[PDB]
Amino acid sequence: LPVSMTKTSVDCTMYICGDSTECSNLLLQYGSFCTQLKRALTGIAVEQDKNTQEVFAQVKQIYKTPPIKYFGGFNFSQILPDPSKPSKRSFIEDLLFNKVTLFKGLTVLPPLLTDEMIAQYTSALLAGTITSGWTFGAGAALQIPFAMQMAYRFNGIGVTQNVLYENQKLIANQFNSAIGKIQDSLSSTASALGKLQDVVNHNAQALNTLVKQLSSKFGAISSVLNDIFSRLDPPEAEVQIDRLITGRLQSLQTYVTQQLIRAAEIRASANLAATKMSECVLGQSKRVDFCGKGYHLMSFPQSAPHGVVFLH
Amino acid sequence: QKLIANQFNSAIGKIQDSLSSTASALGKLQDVVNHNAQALNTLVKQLSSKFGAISSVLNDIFSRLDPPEAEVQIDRLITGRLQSLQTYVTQQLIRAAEIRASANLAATKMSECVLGQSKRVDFCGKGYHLMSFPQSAPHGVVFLHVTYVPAQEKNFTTAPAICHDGKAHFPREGVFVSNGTHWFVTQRNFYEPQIITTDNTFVSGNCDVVIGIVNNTVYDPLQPELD
Amino acid sequence: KNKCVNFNFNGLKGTGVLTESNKKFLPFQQFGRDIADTTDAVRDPQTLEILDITPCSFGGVSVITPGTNTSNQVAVLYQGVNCTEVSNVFQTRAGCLIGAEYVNNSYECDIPIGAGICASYQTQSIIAYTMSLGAENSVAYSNNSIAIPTNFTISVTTEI
Ligand SMILES: *[C@@H]1O[C@H](CO)[C@@H](O)[C@H](O)[C@H]1NC(C)=O
Ligand SMILES: *[C@@H]1O[C@H](CO)[C@@H](O)[C@H](O)[C@H]1NC(C)=O
Ligand SMILES: *[C@@H]1O[C@H](CO)[C@@H](O)[C@H](O)[C@H]1NC(C)=O
Ligand SMILES: *[C@@H]1O[C@H](CO)[C@@H](O)[C@H](O)[C@H]1NC(C)=O
Ligand SMILES: *[C@@H]1O[C@H](CO)[C@@H](O)[C@H](O)[C@H]1NC(C)=O
Ligand SMILES: *[C@@H]1O[C@H](CO)[C@@H](O)[C@H](O)[C@H]1NC(C)=O
Ligand SMILES: *[C@@H]1O[C@H](CO)[C@@H](O)[C@H](O)[C@H]1NC(C)=O
Ligand SMILES: *[C@@H]1O[C@H](CO)[C@@H](O)[C@H](O)[C@H]1NC(C)=O
Repeated sequence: LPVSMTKTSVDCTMYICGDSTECSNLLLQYGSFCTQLKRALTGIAVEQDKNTQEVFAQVKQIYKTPPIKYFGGFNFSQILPDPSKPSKRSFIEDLLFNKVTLFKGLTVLPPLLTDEMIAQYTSALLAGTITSGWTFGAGAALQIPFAMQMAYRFNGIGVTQNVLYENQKLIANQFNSAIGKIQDSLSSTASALGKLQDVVNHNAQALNTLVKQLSSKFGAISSVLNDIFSRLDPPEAEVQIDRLITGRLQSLQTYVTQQLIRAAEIRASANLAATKMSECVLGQSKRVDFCGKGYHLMSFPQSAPHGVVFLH
Repeated sequence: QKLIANQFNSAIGKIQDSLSSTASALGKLQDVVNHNAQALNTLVKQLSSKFGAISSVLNDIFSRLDPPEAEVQIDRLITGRLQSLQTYVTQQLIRAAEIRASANLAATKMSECVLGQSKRVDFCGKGYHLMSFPQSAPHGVVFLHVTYVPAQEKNFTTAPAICHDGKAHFPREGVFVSNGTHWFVTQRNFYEPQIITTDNTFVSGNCDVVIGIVNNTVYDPLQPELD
Repeated sequence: KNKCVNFNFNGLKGTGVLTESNKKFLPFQQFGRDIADTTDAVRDPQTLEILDITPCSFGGVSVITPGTNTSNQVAVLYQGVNCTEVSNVFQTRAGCLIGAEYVNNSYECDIPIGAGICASYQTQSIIAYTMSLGAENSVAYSNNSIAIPTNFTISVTTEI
């Protein structure tokens, strides 16, 4: 599920004419459009940073993993972070981060919460969903063994607890073989993370269409303004520069408006991601085909550059 | 019940102390009013712009320029103002879709937290949800989500099952806890030690299959009265 | 060279610095254009070697204030500008902040700057810090132990 986007900020003077002296005296009669557009883009920038905090910072206390990593035959080495690599991410998240990768007055603002702090929030949530079950999401963390924690997962879906205690070594071997085949099927698939990529590619397609849009002549003689001021009289070429300025300001506001719809799209997906973090990981959901296809047992979140991955 | 009631009135009584001290606690519904009030004043103050024409007022250019030339600057000001009015409703249409999506979130919350009990952990407030109480607002809704948080925790020695008479024993509700040299049963969310009987346990198969099982007696309540 | 000057090589007037390049251009090329119609390199018409044209240093200026009701000290942040070129100096990933001390005491994020660094009021001077994510609590996990609470508190949480 996608959580956040690229927070962009656009300048006024370098986008329209690119370091010219004529624009600083001519754009001030147009009103306060340059105040209005930066209120919208910085209004996105605090909004999308709020969504990643509403998804990943749901816990208050940072839980640490115990050094004795034995949970009754189960193996969580592929989801707990690696102390050997300096990034402190797991094997899947290193596969997740390497599978997907990524002036004219357009600048890029980096997010506030960096990726190692999202991975530290992912490590705190993975330590909470293993050592405590539902108690870390509803209050203080109570220690509980994982074999009896899965008995709480089994009793909620309607099977009584004697089935797990007779077949614990088969369930522990079935889950470790399943989680080993997850990263094998994820890397072999070519369009498994296409949802995070089309978020990146659409925002990449919006800005390259925006910088190609200045190259259009807008019905005038040329698209560069140095030739317009030199070839014609300044009262004769004032109608040509105002043909370009309203053409580029409409080009920038059309870029602002469709970005406001896409930011409202992913924020609605991020609130969808915020509950799917809460009901699946921090608790147990009795829904049908919500936290994965079938009767929900547990979930494990993983970090992402601009999204979230749940192992339901 | 005397402890639960005074904990409830002390919790609902400190809400007026918390909301009056924190003036930015009700900031979230006021930015809905502040963004609309800033947008209309932006729409009002945009008329002071000339839009590249001779003047910002349109009555004087009808009075100064001739109608062969004056409708050229009028069509510049009309297309500038019609683009100003079309964008203002379009930013309103995106904002009204956000409030309507928040309204259905408010509509499903009172349908699930007020009219009934929701078992989701952080939907009707943080913690184990018991009930909730909505309150009125000028342009929104304020929910008082009553939750259940545990406190005064204590560690105990546990076991998955108990072998007795060559047979395993699994509890119906709760788990087995211990002090050391004794074993009792209690529920999960509360500590209530009880003597282990056949009333709250069930037998299924032998006991040498369960990993880490402890040996203890199970007092049958029909045994000493019949003997 | 290496100064923000106005360049005019048979037309193409603008503002930008001139640096030595490394590519091997074809002899019939006069001025090179980068992606999305920006002039990258114009060769010298006299001495016939090639030089790139890089635009001047620009970026957004963000003024971090704690409010007029508390103090009047501010901190200016140049977004994406290395301030080796144009009183304490702190460089972050988003840009270098001027006017705030960097402390090792990690606290809660009051003013979001970017890249895991926030600012707040000390109380006297504006400070810069890494955001404290929360207190560490290593749960003593054991396969023969359980924690069960003896009492409970009822909390009522508000929502708008
Ligand atoms: C419990 O954990 C300890 C330490 O990890 C281990 O030595 C012991 O064998 C475990 N016992 C069982 C029954 O799993
Ligand atoms: C978990 O998997 C790793 C990798 O194969 C292995 O080295 C380790 O022994 C496994 N641990 C358990 C408890 O199966
Ligand atoms: C149980 O809690 C007490 C009090 O904090 C502590 O002293 C003791 O070491 C704990 N025992 C275990 C086995 O965790
Ligand atoms: C556990 O501690 C001692 C062990 O001798 C026992 O007397 C006591 O009654 C037990 N606790 C409870 C609550 O029964
Ligand atoms: C122009 O003259 C200078 C000095 O005589 C010489 O170095 C340079 O190569 C000449 N350029 C051309 C294109 O002839
Ligand atoms: C400054 O703070 C005081 C005390 O809260 C308050 O009475 C006053 O209105 C504030 N002034 C401004 C301009 O916010
Ligand atoms: C920024 O300037 C410092 C000081 O000269 C320099 O050491 C550093 O390499 C520069 N960083 C970049 C990215 O150019
Ligand atoms: C932070 O720690 C570094 C490394 O010990 C030290 O050089 C620096 O002075 C410290 N800064 C503060 C504000 O204590």
